[PDB]
Amino acid sequence: GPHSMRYFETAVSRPGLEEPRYISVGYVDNKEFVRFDSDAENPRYEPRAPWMEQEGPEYWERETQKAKGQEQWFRVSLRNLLGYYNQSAGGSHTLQQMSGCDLGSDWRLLRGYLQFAYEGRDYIALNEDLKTWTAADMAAQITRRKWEQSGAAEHYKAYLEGECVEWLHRYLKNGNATLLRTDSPKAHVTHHPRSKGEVTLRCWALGFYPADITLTWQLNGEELTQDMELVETRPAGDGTFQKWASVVVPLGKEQNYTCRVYHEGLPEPLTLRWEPP
Amino acid sequence: GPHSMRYFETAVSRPGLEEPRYISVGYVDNKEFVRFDSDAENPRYEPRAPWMEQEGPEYWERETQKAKGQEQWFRVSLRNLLGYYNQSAGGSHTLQQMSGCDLGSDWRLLRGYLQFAYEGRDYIALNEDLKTWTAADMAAQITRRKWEQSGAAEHYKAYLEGECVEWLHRYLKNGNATLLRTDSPKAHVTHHPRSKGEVTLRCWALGFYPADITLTWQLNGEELTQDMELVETRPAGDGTFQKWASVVVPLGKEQNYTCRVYHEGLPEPLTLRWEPP
Amino acid sequence: MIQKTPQIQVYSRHPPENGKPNILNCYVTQFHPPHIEIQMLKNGKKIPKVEMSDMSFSKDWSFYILAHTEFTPTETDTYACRVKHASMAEPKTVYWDRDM
Amino acid sequence: MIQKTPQIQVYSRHPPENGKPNILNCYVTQFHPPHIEIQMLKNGKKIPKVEMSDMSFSKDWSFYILAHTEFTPTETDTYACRVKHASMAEPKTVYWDRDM
Amino acid sequence: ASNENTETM
Amino acid sequence: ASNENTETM
Repeated sequence: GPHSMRYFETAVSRPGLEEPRYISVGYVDNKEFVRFDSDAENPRYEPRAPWMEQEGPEYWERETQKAKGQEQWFRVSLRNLLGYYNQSAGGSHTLQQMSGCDLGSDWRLLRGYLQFAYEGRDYIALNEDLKTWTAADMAAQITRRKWEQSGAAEHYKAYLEGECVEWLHRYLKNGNATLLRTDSPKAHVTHHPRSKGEVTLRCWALGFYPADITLTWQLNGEELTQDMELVETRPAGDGTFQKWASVVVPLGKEQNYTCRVYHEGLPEPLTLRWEPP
Repeated sequence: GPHSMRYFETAVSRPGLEEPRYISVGYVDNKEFVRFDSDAENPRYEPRAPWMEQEGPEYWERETQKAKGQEQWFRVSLRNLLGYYNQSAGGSHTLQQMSGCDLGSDWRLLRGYLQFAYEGRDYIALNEDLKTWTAADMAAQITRRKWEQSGAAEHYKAYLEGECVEWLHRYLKNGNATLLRTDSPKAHVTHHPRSKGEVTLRCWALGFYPADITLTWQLNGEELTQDMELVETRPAGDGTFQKWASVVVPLGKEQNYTCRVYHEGLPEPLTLRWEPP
Repeated sequence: MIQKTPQIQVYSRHPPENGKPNILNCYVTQFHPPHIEIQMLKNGKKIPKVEMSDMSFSKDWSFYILAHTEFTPTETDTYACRVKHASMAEPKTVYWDRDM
Repeated sequence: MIQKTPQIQVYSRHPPENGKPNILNCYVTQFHPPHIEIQMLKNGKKIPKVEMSDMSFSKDWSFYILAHTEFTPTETDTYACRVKHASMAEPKTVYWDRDM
Repeated sequence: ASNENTETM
Repeated sequence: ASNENTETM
């Protein structure tokens, strides 16, 4: 399967106080692995995955020191941004960054990744080429023109193809057991009676990991594209996920309808129907 | 047919200058009929439709004097909002307002209308009931409670069902000739060759008023649903409109396709197809 | 000024069973700015000692938090989750419905 | 911070006919903030004495302006409309294409 | 004929 | 392992 590493950095300008709240969150295969939060009593990078504990208090120190340097980069970039958008504020402003790399199944680098957002809107992003930039608006053009002169793209390229990849290999090697793991969904259909001789058939999919799942309802062997009601894949809280899909079907004609659950953790795709005792 | 009157008011904060640019635009049946602009040498309401000239110099005076009153309402509103949204800046800020009334064919009032927007997004609106308010966000909730206490809804109700309607009747009475007026579209099909042995057929509809028009492409009785490309009805500049609809069709099979133009200014709907020299 | 409306989901960790201790989750998502207020309530009375996830955001830049409290579902006891956010005019209250 | 992307349309008032004097319109819509910069150019050189409509907005709150200039279409002469807006990183240049 | 808003925002 | 951004915004 493919692998990814991402650092989800957030800087929230606090009005009054003259330093933001920096929050760097590390993910390896979409699973939180490390985390940094400036709002902590003793701010430092912490393991958020067990396999991350194999790392020496030496490694944490190198990262924590990087966070301190970012905590500043944001503060300045925040200030400068507030200028470009004429926002002089005793109001909070939020700058977010997503950096990292995607790998194939062979662990060979596929894509370098670097995006920035101001106020929840895309600001600037380095293109797939890891050479050119794309600015969202006129204010973002200042940063583009600033970074084209700086040659800043080259350092990010160097990190994303170099450090990012080399590192991700270590993490994948170290977390293999935890990472290769899949929790299969445990499904079931629930019968929810209603008016006009109709029933809601809820196909539940529970305790599965990864969050990627497909739920389909079938009448005699034809998908119910627009009839169907989903829910956004929600975390159980125990590390697994939940999702459900429902269809309004006429009474008695229940077993005419079939639910199919497609997940990578399944030994084969689950085919279900309302089983009344 | 149904009738409407609207006042589209805009206040654009000028950084430094402590008075925005107020612009009130009056529309009767979606046609601009009066206009006020603070940026004018001598700011006053000006007749934007010929039939508006039948009013006396006092109608203009009553309106111009109202405008001066609004210009102030906006300044303050615009300040208070910058307050609510911690924007305290010398960055332009734009507050808009749409107020008016819709009438049936019988000229009886259907609906009262009052919408406000800050920075392009909805801020607050008075509901169809002309009694209750709907705030877009937390800052808008301040204005809601502020206006629930003020009893401000009641005055707007009084205007929208009273003044707005009474006035609209005058305007419709006075503008009848100009309002019932229609310029029929003059149509034609243009042949635009392309790759893969295909031609794009552009059905043009030009110099028509009102802007409401329907353009359809037909393959021997069947009305085309998706192979159709439609441009947004654009103003010719002379008071009339233009629109066009195009279809990608296999070569030679040119005259299998027919365009139909539906407009109220037409003695009957135009049925036309590709005329090759 | 990009105020994104929070999307709430109130649900149990494990399938509800009256009298069986469970965990009630309140999944807030699709919001921005990150500052939010999440209350969880039993019969309308705010539940004290409510555990909350750490600050995470999604590929689309929206933030997400997972509030959850220990709860023992009953036929009578009503649970809900109340959210105050800059993007909303008034607090959205989403009630737990054991069927979803 | 609600920056809406301007939609441009470049077209003639009357159907183009080489050597027949006409009017070239540049219909800019769907934008916000209202501050915009609309240039109209012949062979790339900015056309001086360009007439512009008054400040109007739509039911969706977006602003719209109609720039237009007197022009005499030729086989050789190429016309275009350049728009600078806060919402765009760089100016959108829409060329007149007599076929649309 | 236009209206005049009462209370400010 | 995180990266450190070079030039500020």
